[PDB]
Amino acid sequence: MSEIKRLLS
Amino acid sequence: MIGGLFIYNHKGEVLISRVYRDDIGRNAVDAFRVNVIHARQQVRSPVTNIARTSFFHVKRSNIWLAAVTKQNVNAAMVFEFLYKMCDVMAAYFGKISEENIKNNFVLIYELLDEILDFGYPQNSETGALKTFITQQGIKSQIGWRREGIKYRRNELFLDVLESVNLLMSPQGQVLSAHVSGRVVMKSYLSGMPECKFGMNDKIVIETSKSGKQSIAIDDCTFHQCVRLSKFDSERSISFIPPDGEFELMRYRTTKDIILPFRVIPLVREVGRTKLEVKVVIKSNFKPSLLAQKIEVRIPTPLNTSGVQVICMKGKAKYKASENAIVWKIKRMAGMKESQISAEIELLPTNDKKKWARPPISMNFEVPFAPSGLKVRYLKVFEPKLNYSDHDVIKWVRYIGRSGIYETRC
Amino acid sequence: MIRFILIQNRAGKTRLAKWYMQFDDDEKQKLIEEVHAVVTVRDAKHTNFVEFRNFKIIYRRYAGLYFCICVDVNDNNLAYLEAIHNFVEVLNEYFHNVCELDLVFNFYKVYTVVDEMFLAGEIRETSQTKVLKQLLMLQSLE
Amino acid sequence: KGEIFELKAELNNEKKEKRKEAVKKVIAAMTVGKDVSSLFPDVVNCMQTDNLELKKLVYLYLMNYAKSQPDMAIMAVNSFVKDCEDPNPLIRALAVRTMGCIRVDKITEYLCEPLRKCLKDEDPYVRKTAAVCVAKLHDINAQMVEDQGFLDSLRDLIADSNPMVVANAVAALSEISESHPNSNLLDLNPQNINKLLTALNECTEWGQIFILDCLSNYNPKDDREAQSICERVTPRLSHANSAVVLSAVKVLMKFLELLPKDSDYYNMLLKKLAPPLVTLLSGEPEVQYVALRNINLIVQKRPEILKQEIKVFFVKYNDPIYVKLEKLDIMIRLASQANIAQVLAELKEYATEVDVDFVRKAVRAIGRCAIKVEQSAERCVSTLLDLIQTKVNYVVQEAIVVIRDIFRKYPNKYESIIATLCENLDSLDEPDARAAMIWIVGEYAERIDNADELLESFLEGFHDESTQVQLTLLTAIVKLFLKKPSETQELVQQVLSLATQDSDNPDLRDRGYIYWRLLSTDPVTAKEVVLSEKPLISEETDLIEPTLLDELICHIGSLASVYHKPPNAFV
Amino acid sequence: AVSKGDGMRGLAVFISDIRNCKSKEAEIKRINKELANIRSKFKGDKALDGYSKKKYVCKLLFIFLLGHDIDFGHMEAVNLLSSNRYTEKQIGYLFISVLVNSNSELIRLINNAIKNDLASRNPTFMGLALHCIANVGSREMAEAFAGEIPKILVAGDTMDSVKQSAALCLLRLYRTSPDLVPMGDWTSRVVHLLNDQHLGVVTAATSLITTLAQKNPEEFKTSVSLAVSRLSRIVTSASTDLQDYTYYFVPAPWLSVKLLRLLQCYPPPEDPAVRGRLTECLETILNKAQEPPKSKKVQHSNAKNAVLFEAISLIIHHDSEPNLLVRACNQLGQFLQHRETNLRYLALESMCTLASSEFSHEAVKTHIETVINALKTERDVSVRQRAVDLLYAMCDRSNAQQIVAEMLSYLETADYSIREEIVLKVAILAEKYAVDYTWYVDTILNLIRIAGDYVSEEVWYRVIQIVINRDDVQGYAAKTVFEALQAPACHENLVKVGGYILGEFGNLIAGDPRSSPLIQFNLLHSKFHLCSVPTRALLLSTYIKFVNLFPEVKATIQDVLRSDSQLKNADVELQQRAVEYLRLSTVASTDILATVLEEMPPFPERESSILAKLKKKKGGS
Repeated sequence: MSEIKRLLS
Repeated sequence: MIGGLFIYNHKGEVLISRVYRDDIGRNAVDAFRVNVIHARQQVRSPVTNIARTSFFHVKRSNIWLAAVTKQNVNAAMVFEFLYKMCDVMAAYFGKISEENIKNNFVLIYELLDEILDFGYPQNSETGALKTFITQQGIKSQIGWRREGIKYRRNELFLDVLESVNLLMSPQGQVLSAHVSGRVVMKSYLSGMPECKFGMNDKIVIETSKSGKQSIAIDDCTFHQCVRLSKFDSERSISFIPPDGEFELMRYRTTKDIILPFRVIPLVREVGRTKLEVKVVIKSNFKPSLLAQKIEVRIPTPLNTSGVQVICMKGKAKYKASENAIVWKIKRMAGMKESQISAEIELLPTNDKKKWARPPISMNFEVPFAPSGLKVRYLKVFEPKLNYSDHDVIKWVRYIGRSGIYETRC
Repeated sequence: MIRFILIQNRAGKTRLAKWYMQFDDDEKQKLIEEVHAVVTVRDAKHTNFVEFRNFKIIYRRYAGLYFCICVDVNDNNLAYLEAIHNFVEVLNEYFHNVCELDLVFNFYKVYTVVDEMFLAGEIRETSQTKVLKQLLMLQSLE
Repeated sequence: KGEIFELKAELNNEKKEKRKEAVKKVIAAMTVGKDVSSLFPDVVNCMQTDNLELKKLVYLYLMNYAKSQPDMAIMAVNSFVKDCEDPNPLIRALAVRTMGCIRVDKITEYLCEPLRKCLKDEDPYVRKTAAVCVAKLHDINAQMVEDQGFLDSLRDLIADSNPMVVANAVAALSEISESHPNSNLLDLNPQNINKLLTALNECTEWGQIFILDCLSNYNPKDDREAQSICERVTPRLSHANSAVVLSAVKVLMKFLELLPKDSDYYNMLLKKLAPPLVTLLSGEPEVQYVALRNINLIVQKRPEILKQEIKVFFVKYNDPIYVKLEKLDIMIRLASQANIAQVLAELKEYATEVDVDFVRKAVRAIGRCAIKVEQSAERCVSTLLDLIQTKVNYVVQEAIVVIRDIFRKYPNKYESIIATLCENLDSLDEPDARAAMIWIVGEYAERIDNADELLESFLEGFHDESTQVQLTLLTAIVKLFLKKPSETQELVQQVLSLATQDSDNPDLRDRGYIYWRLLSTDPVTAKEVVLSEKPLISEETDLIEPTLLDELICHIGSLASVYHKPPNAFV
Repeated sequence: AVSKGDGMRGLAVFISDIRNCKSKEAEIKRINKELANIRSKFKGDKALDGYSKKKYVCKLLFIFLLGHDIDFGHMEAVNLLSSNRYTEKQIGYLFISVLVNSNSELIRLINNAIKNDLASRNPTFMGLALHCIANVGSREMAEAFAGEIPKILVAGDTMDSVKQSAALCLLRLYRTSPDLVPMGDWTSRVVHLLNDQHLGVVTAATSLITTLAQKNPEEFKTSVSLAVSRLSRIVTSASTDLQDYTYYFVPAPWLSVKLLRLLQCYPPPEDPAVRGRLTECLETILNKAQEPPKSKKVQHSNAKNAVLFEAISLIIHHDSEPNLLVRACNQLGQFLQHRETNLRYLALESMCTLASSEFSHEAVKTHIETVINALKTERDVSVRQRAVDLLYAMCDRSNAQQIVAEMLSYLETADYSIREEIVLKVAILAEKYAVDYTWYVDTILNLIRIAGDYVSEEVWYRVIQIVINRDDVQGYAAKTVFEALQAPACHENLVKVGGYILGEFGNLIAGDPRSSPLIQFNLLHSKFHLCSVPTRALLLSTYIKFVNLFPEVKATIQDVLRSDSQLKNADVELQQRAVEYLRLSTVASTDILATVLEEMPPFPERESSILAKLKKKKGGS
């Protein structure tokens, strides 16, 4: 599941 | 008619799914999983009703497969269809294992919508099914005993020895639990006999029972003399027994355990002065049998100064000798309960306690296997002397002991 | 004391696994499946703490990533829930806009961050300023 | 950047060599939970092609998707109707079999005429498809189907040539007639009975089931009609397929209830029915069960059929447990006053063996055999004692109890062996057993001097005992004290004290007082009351209400033959 | 600024090819292909250089971290352990930290590299070793280095980063082989670490000190004086001090939480000056809690509240000065009021704990409103229980009626694991705190009514018990039971309590024809023919008490006992009761009968046996 989404912000 | 069709692997994960009538849904499938596949004390039978929904099922390998209907269908028929649908399935890829089905999602799902329309069976028999199956088809597929032993009469013993462990939450949550298994066979029988050993389900494919803060992983180990040939045909462990006593199979389940006792701990900290505990013990096996040699160890604080209890069954003693109340019941049947109620005077103290209140540990013994195991038959075949399987003396006892059986207080 | 620290995604693919007590592989495995079967089913209307075998799990989601920390039951929940957080806040400094991938293609240095902020079951460094200062002095190392 | 976006490109690429191969991957990731849907349209226009492998691939995409998103389904309509014309009958059938699976009130208008056509298409693989598509449509517009004549159309197909169509028509039709019981959509009049009484000798295996299950609902109202009809299903008593054999038995069983006993035919249809459901026990474990649940019914209603046949129902050491259980219940049912000799021997064995949980079920049976076969009482008590002699605890505890109740049912008559049984007070743990022993020492106390310390030893741990023995012990010690006063002056006191002061089960405490009061104020009546002959205890049910049995001998094939509940207990 | 080196294409590639894979078995294929390539590179003529070793190790490490096992390579990793390059030592250690073995040789080869680095007096290497020791902690190592880790920790010249790790390494060895860790001279000089300049040293020292103190309390009693002096100095100096350790405006929350947990390993500071400052400092932590937030981001709120909860745990643990105990139960009160789920949970835990303090003044009973609410609204079965538990532990005679209500509704809609344990908690609170004894009766036969499956024998014996003693309710009971008995389901446990209650009493409601003597027998007898035996025997006792009381229905009841169903009953117990009662409805004098079925005495207030009393100046009796 789109593993490139930021962990923060 | 046939409103649904489901196929699970040993674990109970759904491999194939086909609904043919709105009646079904997320309902009847967890319904079957956690009620037939994950049966505990319930003795499974081929057709089973669950919530005005009927479930026909058949095991083939270590693979379950079940049709669901909300109607009053022709019962014989759904098995007859279910039989056929497995024959076709083995015509395209032999053993009906979890591997071969993971490999043919297409072939199968397409095979189905052809052997069955709207829940009506549609005659398979691999007749001209090539011209409808537009898809490929990925196939894929000792322990010594002296010669000439002789005996008076022919007996054999079968001890099913299980030590069930548990860590339960006050509220009744199973935080962790496992059965350690062991089927010992004492065999005083003559000749060179090959005997077959049928059991119920409850196991699927070592370390000398050890650990603490360490994780129990399912397993199973057989004896050398064990021919595992037919374990996907119920049990049919076929072996040729060493003489006398030996350890036919050593295992450990962590799934569908029949935890024989619930402990309901009602504490109540009335200031730092006293402390009123009430403890119940709910037995919950069949009523037709007795637990024995029961012990229940309620931990007392370190600043205890006085103790009094009120035992229903049995008698209890305080042992500062080892910091705890020790209740002992001599015996109690299935599906009964009992209660005990302590008041515990506590020296004032300044503090420092923290207590960490250890769990309430139990010690008990029971005429069944908490694994759910059941010895279904054991047939002795000896061709030279040809004595009757029926003239073989046969007794078996189960022995469920308590491991560390702790309920949190 | 922290028993272990997991970092798996919604599918339960482990992507960091510092253990702090001796476990077999067969244990480490069932252990990971369980942390999944438990943390993935909880829906925000529930709380960030769960009984888990004899310990408990502090955990917070970030994108497709669950950050679990397994701890002794008598351990300070809010403390470990913010440890977990500021750990992520150090990763997003090192990697800059960190995401599931940096953590995979860089799995081997993820460990040198973890061990800098946790060691032997206990918290080690808390100061984000110093942990960035060292992580960035290595990396300049041959 | 890819994933689902990348599968959308793979398909559109006009190289139908690339399309074909790319389609394959999309169909794969449905059966792995992945939320497709985003590629719905692109798959739909791959439809426009020739390759039969590629087309039946796209229909898997559609059909296992119109049963999930029937709304985002009906947008492909013009393309499904197209294939309803297409020459290749496979893609003709395919367009119908999927079209009907779109359960939405909106499709009642589109599908109307293309189905009207495939309903009399040349190819039977299209006509079989259409037939069940009628039912698939009466589900989402029961009126519409009765209207557009498809009702009369299905009535046609029953006279159709190739049975694979006749089969599906007969089924779709009975599935409607059921949903409308009163409307008489089947009707079945004495002339159109011969109509379908003929396709029953073809219609593939399935479909013969569908037919027989329709004849069940018919009722000849005429002795000579039932006779000539029965003799026209008689052969179907072989067709492997237990669901035909059963279904044929269902019919015959309700027709044979016509003509009392004359015309050898009744005598004969009885002797005809035995072999077929006997050889039904020779199928798979699951089908043996279903036959058993149905013979359990049958031998209740018509004992005469499976009379000599008891040997068949004997247990085989490897029968699955649920067949063992249903076999036992049937042996009991056939246990004749002229074979218990053989039956008991068999039960004797079962108790000897290793399936513990069935060993219990086995010895209760020996009791149930004494109830059933009145004259055998003795040999039952014989073998029960033999089993006891094994000192095998699971066995004793179950036998002492059956004895207890064999006593209570026939005289005392066995005061002899009593003094013996008091050799096993060793391991009587299970409450139900003690409660039997303790009671036998109670009655029959005048035949065991032991009684004193027999009951005493029990009394030593009374507040720990079963609320059941607690109560049976109180009734026992008092019995003693009216039989041997003096020998027992202290006992009665300790009991009454303990039931009265010590026990806090209010019901016990009551009986505590009741006895104490009765004894101490009117002993000449206390003996009158608590002793005195109880009558001979009468068993329980045994059979089934004669009216409900009848109701489910009617349903002999169905689930309601397995569960014995009538159809109203599941819907 | 210095440069920045790092990277390793081959790895990134083995990953992309692998995170690729058109299947979960191509994944399995590409592994055997790299596993076959990596072997036969070690397994060759020329040893490779540092870069290629490093890289092929790392690739194995990854395949392991997939699920596959690895039967080789450990030797190539121990090569790396010796290199002069950080990145090569890093990979060697990571590899041997993750995959370990019983191989008596490697075990001592590694103990050697580890030996060296520890010796190199180079900090980056010293660390790598201290960390390998701490991640592995094998008995083997404990034996080789248990000796030197203290030596390091306390030495004056040791780097702060190494001091940190040294302490946390030693703590693993003390949990590993408590034997191998003595209690030498370093003790007083580890305690001294609490005053170290570097805060991260204090944080490491404090974990070590807290786990040692728990079995060597006397050796470390020196740490209380300090943990106080520092926790004092921390929660004072604002945001500009303790620069680096301030997190979202909360100065060193973690260190603060560790010093407070450390003070809990001890009693209140023995010295009045110290006990003074610690109590001033807590006066302050609570002060700042109530002040208007320096920010609102969840992070600040969470750090402040981790430090707050722990200083409250230290207050409850000490149990002294009521003042601080009341404050804390007022803050815990505010958390429950504040909309949330994490605080609502933690507050209810802490408050439920404060319940067992004996100088709070019971300040807990002040929030009955706030927490009865919490239970009422909050979904999340976890918070819902922690609230119910708090109400059980603060029930007195006054809010008892209050709570028993709220609990009767949480039972209506609870999981099944909860039913029986709630039934008991309610039974207790009623039979214990009841003033109005019709409310006890009322309460109990609610649980019976709807949630009946879960009322044990004890519970329903005891109302019957209680109704026989107390008279002011034998009327109300006879009435109330007759009306509940009117529903068509009604659990079997009602038919039990009811039949008995109408056998003894109920002659005292047979006036009003609403509930005539004949109306009652008809009522019980409809429930007869479908109750367990024990309930049918209990009914039979009841039938005959009626023959006594209401000679009008003697006619009727008589041939209910006379019909086969009873006289030929297949159960022994049922057939006795039947024959006996019928016989004596016939033979007995109308006088003698009334005597036999007189009103049954009150129930003996069963009493405790004393398991242990303070005798010869000590616990056991």
